[PDB]
Amino acid sequence: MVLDIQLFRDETGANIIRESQRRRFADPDIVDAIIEADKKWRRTQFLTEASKKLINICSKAVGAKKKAKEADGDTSEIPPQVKEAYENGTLKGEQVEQLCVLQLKQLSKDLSDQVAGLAKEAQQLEEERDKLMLNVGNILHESVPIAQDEETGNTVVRTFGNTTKRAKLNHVSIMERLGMMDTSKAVTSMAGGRSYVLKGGLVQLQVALVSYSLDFLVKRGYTPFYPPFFLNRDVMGEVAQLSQFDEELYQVSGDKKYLIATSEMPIAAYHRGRWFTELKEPLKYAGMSTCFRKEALGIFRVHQFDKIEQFVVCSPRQEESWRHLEDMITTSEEFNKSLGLPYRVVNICSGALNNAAAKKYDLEAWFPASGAFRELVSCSNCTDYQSQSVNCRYGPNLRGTAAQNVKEYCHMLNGTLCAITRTMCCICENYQTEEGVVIPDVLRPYMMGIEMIRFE
Amino acid sequence: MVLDIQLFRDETGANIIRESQRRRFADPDIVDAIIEADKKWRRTQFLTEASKKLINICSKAVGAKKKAKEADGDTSEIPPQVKEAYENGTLKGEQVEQLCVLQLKQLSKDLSDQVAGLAKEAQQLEEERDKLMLNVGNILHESVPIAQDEETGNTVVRTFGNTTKRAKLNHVSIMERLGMMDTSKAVTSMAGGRSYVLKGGLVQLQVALVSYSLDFLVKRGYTPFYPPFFLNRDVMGEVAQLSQFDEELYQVSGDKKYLIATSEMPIAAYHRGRWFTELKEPLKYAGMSTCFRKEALGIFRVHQFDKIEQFVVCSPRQEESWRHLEDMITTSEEFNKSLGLPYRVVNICSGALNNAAAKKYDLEAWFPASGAFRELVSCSNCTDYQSQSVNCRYGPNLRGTAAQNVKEYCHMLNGTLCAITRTMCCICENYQTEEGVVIPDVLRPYMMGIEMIRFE
Ligand SMILES: N[C@@H](CO)C(=O)NS(=O)(=O)OC[C@H]1O[C@@H](n2ccc(=O)[nH]c2=O)[C@H](O)[C@@H]1O
Ligand SMILES: N[C@@H](CO)C(=O)NS(=O)(=O)OC[C@H]1O[C@@H](n2ccc(=O)[nH]c2=O)[C@H](O)[C@@H]1O
Ligand code: NA
Ligand code: NA
Ligand code: NA
Ligand code: NA
Ligand code: NA
Ligand code: NA
Repeated sequence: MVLDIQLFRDETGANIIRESQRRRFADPDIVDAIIEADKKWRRTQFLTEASKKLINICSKAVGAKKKAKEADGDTSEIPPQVKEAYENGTLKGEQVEQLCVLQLKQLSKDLSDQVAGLAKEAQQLEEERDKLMLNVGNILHESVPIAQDEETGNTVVRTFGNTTKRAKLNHVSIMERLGMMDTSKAVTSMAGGRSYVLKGGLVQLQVALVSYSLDFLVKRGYTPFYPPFFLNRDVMGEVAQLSQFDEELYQVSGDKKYLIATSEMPIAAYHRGRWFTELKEPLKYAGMSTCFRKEALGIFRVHQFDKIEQFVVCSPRQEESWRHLEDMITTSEEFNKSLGLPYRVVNICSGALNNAAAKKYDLEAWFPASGAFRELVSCSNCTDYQSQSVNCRYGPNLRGTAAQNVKEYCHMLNGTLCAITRTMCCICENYQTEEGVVIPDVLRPYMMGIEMIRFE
Repeated sequence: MVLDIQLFRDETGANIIRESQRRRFADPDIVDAIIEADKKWRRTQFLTEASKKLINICSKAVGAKKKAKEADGDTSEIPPQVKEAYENGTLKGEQVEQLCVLQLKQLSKDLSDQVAGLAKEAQQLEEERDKLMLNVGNILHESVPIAQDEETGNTVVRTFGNTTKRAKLNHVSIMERLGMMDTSKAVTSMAGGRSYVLKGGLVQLQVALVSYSLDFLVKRGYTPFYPPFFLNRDVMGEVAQLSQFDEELYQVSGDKKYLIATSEMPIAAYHRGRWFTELKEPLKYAGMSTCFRKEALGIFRVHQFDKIEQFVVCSPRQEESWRHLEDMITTSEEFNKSLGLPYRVVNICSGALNNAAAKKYDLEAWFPASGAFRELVSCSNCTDYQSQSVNCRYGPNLRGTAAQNVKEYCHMLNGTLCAITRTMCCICENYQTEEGVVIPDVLRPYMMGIEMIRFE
């Protein structure tokens, strides 16, 4: 599954999607292409269901005739009118019951052949529909700025700290002068481009950030979550876009798997096929993992890095996920304030939002030596978009419930707490002195009380 | 290069290798096969050097003749005695100068062809020699127990704590009752077999162990080392046996790379092509990485796990590596004594040692509910075996040093400090109560002062 079809089949729902597509500067016609694919698919299902019923009628009629010792019949030849009728889904059981045993057996095989053919048609139509659904964005929140370009379109909502201060050395220069980061040929000749070795104080800092970040979420009611770093192709497909396979994900062999780009992928996949009847309290996870990105100076943008993630699974009702989004961006803000890092928070414009996000806040920290705001955090409300793909249902789940006009799904949200390597770059720029890098106060107990890491 | 040929060319050295092969239940005839392949290889090189000098004689003679405006000559035909002479490495420079310009040009091409043919023979002999060298074990330490079967052949060196202690639930049962470990279909259907999810308190313990282990080694003079988790095929080949590519290493694609099975792999590979004139102080690295093993209940043996590694690069002189091996197993012992885990230390028998190890100590912790000693640590002295493969030289170069006749290489050792998931399994068995798992005292400051993680 990619998206639930229910909204597309409703006139009001289809218009809500079309409007969201226009507001995202995306194609509204994708909604119409999905409805048409679904109409063709529903036709194969109608015929399959009708023909499965007629196969059971054939079997029961043969059984009745064999019991009554009725002669098997003159021929197995099916009347062309009968063939035309089951191909059009109009063949009545009363007409099937007029056939002899020989014809009922032939018809049962003919109907089974039709079902096999229709299943192949339905598979091709599901593939077409699913490909179209991948280009459908989540329904935008009403507060999303309407713009195509990030540069002009994003809205700065909040700022913190001294965002105009300048510093001498950038993170690359500082990490070089510490003697604690090696990105030379000694590393790239063994591990490929953009690979690195961290040593000494920088490793102590990395661990101090992992542990401080995890404790920071534990204190706020998140459950630590350590995932597998591998996902199979099928499962990865449910939590990643097609474009992520070609540009971002490494393939692992030795049954093909993919390395995770963030703990958001295995945490969302962990809820696949789940059904929470009620979520009086939301599910809050503190994901901890290495992240691997194909990405198709220094350690600002690398293939391998640690990240502490906020992940929330909540009720889809009473706009609760919107309250969680505000709490999650606030947590990322509080975290950066605790490190004494200046920043701004931006509300991402409609044209720049990834398909799963109904709204996204980025926290961009100030890099005083680089002289720029740089993204450290992304916090998104994915509402029920990922839940439809992984099939994570919500609501009453009782015996006797029929094909419900409205299937409810959980809401899911994800947000960076700390992308470790990039935070270390930001810390190095903001805490540099002539002697080295001052360790932010809150991190000192997490790294043996060390107050500064010195230039070599 | 697999091994340096120098020890095989020495009669005493070759006898030392043959004896070590017999004492390891390996083939001593491999030594004689290598000597023979090297004898044929030296013949190709003698002939290559002779013909290279002869090519220069051709170039100089053609040069001198054209400067003296001498005519080309009557023929390009090479006298049969000239061809026989260069094919046997007996062609004299005086016999070459007697040839005309046309013959000298023909001879230079013929000698170039012979050099190309000799290079193909030399490469095939290098491949044979290297394939044989792969079945040559490191020279055994004289204290290694002589036996084939690890089950009965290892020698118990030391024991600590109550190694007969019994406990109620095993690590799998404990981790399940905690509600903090998931190895069910919810994980295996998304990440493959032997994959897992850790939650809550067990993640806090996982981080507490990583941080305590790193500080433990920092306090003992080790430099933290965070590596790339990928290595290219060429480089991985220098730090892994061919059996490891088949049975242990995952392949990564997106040049083809391999996931590291241990930080020992990238740390050793980091010293490739290096040369240390002296190591008055050794190089000590505290490796920190996730480890990935194909392995072709619970989290005792899984594909993905964290490990803190001890890695030492030292002088090959005065058996200094042997003092380091003692310090390294003592460091692992002191670590498990600080955690209060009972164990035994074993000296691994000759037949069970991997080819790189001259000697190996395993620390096998006592699992009181499982009722067994289980390997938590391996400490190996690889002497110069890995340094020959990665070309990590030591001391003076041969040329211009009358007293230097041997190519010296650094000594390398590696030893587990803490294999995090297996240590958590051990702590769970040893620290269980009716209410949960008591946190070892040393780890409490590393996990928010938590005294116990409670059953669900
Ligand atoms: N699961 C969600 C929320 O964390 C997610 O992954 N969003 S993200 O923006 O793709 O990634 C989350 C964060 O990861 C960091 N990052 C990215 C690439 C890189 O090379 N190094 C980094 O440090 C960036 O700071 C970014 O804001
Ligand atoms: N570099 C050296 C020394 O650390 C090395 O890797 N040796 S080892 O024995 O292969 O591995 C080192 C240690 O890794 C652990 N391990 C292994 C496999 C697994 O599935 N889970 C584990 O926890 C075992 O306890 C073992 O003693
Ligand atoms: Na810069
Ligand atoms: Na982002
Ligand atoms: Na005892
Ligand atoms: Na057991
Ligand atoms: Na071992
Ligand atoms: Na010499």
